[PDB]
Amino acid sequence: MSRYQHTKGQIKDNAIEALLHDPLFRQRVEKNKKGKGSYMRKGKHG
Amino acid sequence: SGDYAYGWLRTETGVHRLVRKSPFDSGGRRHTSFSSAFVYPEVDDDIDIEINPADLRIDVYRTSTESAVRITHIPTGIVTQCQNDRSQHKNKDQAMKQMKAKLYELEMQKKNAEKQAMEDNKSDIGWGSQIRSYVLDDSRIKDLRTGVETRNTQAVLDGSLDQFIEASLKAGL
Amino acid sequence: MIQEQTMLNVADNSGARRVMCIKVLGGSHRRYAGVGDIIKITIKEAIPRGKVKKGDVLKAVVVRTKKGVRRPDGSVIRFDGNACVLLNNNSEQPIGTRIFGPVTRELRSEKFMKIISLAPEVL
Amino acid sequence: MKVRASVKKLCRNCKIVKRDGVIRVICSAEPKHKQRQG
Amino acid sequence: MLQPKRTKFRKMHKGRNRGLAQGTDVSFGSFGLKAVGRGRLTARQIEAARRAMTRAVKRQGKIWIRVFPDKPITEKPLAVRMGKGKGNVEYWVALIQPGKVLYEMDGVPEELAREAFKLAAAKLPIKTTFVTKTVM
RNA sequence: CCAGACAGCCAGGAUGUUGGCUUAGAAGCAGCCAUCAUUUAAAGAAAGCGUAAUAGCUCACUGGUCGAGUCGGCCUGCGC
RNA sequence: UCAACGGAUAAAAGGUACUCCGGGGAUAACAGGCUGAUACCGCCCAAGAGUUCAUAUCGACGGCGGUGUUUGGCACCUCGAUGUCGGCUCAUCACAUCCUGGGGCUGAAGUAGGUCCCAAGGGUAUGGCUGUUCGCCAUUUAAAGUGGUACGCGAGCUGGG
RNA sequence: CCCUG
RNA sequence: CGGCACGUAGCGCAGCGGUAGCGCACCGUCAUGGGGUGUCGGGGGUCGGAGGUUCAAAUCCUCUCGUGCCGACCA
Ligand SMILES: [Mg+2]
Ligand SMILES: [Mg+2]
Ligand SMILES: [Mg+2]
Ligand SMILES: [Mg+2]
Ligand SMILES: [Mg+2]
Ligand SMILES: [Mg+2]
Ligand SMILES: [Mg+2]
Ligand SMILES: [Mg+2]
Ligand SMILES: [Mg+2]
Ligand SMILES: [Mg+2]
Ligand SMILES: [Mg+2]
Ligand SMILES: [Mg+2]
Ligand SMILES: [Mg+2]
Ligand SMILES: [Mg+2]
Ligand SMILES: [Mg+2]
Ligand SMILES: [Mg+2]
Ligand SMILES: [Mg+2]
Ligand SMILES: [Mg+2]
Ligand SMILES: [Zn+2]
Repeated sequence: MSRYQHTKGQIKDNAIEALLHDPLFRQRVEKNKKGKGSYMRKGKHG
Repeated sequence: SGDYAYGWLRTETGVHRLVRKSPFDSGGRRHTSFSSAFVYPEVDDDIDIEINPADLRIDVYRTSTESAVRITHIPTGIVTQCQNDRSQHKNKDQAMKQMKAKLYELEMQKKNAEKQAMEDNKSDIGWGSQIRSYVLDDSRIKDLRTGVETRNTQAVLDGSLDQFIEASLKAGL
Repeated sequence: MIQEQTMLNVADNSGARRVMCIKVLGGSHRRYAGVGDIIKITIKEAIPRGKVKKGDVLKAVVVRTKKGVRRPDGSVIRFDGNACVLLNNNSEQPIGTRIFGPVTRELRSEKFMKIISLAPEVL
Repeated sequence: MKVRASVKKLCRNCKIVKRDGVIRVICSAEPKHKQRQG
Repeated sequence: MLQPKRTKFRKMHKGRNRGLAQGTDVSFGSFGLKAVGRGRLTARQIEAARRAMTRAVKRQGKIWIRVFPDKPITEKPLAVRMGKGKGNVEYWVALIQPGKVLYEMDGVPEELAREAFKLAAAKLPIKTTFVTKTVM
């Protein structure tokens, strides 16, 4: 178990919201299999 | 408001992990968003008590009549001087208001320092703030701290968290 | 006769070169320090890799004086400079590991046997 | 000895006494009660 | 800290305190603290004495306060020349003559009432004494 | 108060009972409530010291010895 | 609204540290004097803190005094002049004692203390800053006392303010 | 005028 | 310390014996794929607090506690 390095530095109001506004709890992008972000240049096995 | 509200709701301090097919995205790509619930009790704003004559050190000196008043709070060690007025009583009254202002300022700084220390500890625990995980794509609710799971996402998001809060409160997390 | 604001040379390899006596310990309104008396000094020059740097305040013992020591026979022992050996503030032993130049005899006390031993010649 | 301007018995073994025009109370029970009119 | 809720006039003359007081009889209760000397009583003195009585007796019996500070006292603030108007109102007093039954109490044993009156008299600035209800 | 007083001096100062609760322990003695009964010379669910709490040391109280005054409140003069 | 209301003219604001005269201690500024609100120093009551315990040490709510000692009040002396801050030189007195001396109590094991009583014989820093008294800082010392003396001392010095 | 990575 | 200026809706501001007003803002509907801008239609104020006169007080008066300004000078 290792400490997380938050990018807010010295937190003096609220660290939970600080870790939200840190990149750790960021919203994450999913690569669609088909649809909008659909095109794959090369396959997983090709 | 109500009795035992902070005790009932104190396990909710932390982060919720939404995984769902986002409607706001044009392609229907699913999104993994986060939110925090932070609960803190309504502490009593105590009155700021006045300072004691023995706790103060009162000196008078010549202004640059010795109407200049230097009030020194001894147990903490903070001084305020005032020399602008011919009245030593006016100088002393302004010095006493300066005393009260600095005492209030120092109490606020002490409170903010204690809050910053608590934040240092809870930023140290860090990733442990991610307490709850709702996978609406696969329709499962998970408390990682107690590790408990359920499938009734509509009931959970309706507000039937009694089982989860009881599990967390018996866990002591 | 060493008093306040008096520049002294350093008689050991502690790392300092020139010091200033800024206080004469051991009495109220005490003016002078003879040889073998503790003083409080500050350091004005230093060897760059010396064991003590410039601007530090620490004790020292006077080992040479241009006025010099009077012997009970009637002699005097005059040197050509004023020098001191630096000591720690709380423990009072020499900081350096050897002493340059001759010292005089009345330093022979239980505090300064190491000074008398490390000196090249004792007059 | 405690020097007060109003000396009196504090406990039941305390005795008033007047020595040299000075009222003291003496205590065979607790030396804390030893006190003097002054 | 006693004070009239409203008054006809804000300032009042100095006046004199001659004569001997009436209300020299225990009226409602039985055991009374009655003034012997002559002087003024600050409402703060009244409050401190009443607190000493009630917290010495520890809320048995009943306490009557037979005096009220109706007279405003002015004080000119410091470093101010004489004149240029009467000073501002500072506190309220009650003029008390000799023989004024100051405090009165009932429902309490005699020794406890005497002790509570001793604490009250220690807080008062004037001579007082203990009096007992007489049937006439 | 010569149906022996006050102060000394010799003795007791117990039983239910460690009255319960809340405490951590609560035993007269940390706080709260009640503040009885028996033996009756008298013993308070305790006035104080004390124990980690007990223990232990006194007191109120009453018995015995002695044999003339005792005790503390009020008014008041002069004093500290 | 000659309202400055017994109405100066029908018609009039300022600066002077460039100033000048007549006067005033009738009237201010320094100092003295009277007082003592305030200030400082004592004491009375004792809620409470002190593990129990008011009084080892503190002491709320209130009260009673002392000193003349700060800030004040007055305007009695001086306006045909009583030179004011600070430093230096030289002091002297008080005791409400900073050290040394004697002692009581302690929540005093010893060391080191805390508080109080008695005691004025002697002693009681040097420097950085600033005109500084003061204060802060560095380093000592047994200690770096508090006040009075025209806020001691300019027919003794300085003149930074 | 703009279109969450 | 002495005057004199103001306490009006969430905010900024008018009104100073009988009537509470304007703008931004909030809500609801349109317009847009959606947001903004835009359009339509609403509401919201012990008038700083207290008490005095008057038939009546936001307006008149007193005190009060806030904030601002101007002077706290010769020695
Ligand atoms: Mg007398
Ligand atoms: Mg006229
Ligand atoms: Mg002239
Ligand atoms: Mg005159
Ligand atoms: Mg004068
Ligand atoms: Mg004179
Ligand atoms: Mg004066
Ligand atoms: Mg006159
Ligand atoms: Mg003359
Ligand atoms: Mg003395
Ligand atoms: Mg002698
Ligand atoms: Mg002078
Ligand atoms: Mg002087
Ligand atoms: Mg001078
Ligand atoms: Mg002269
Ligand atoms: Mg000049
Ligand atoms: Mg944008
Ligand atoms: Mg000027
Ligand atoms: Zn005693």
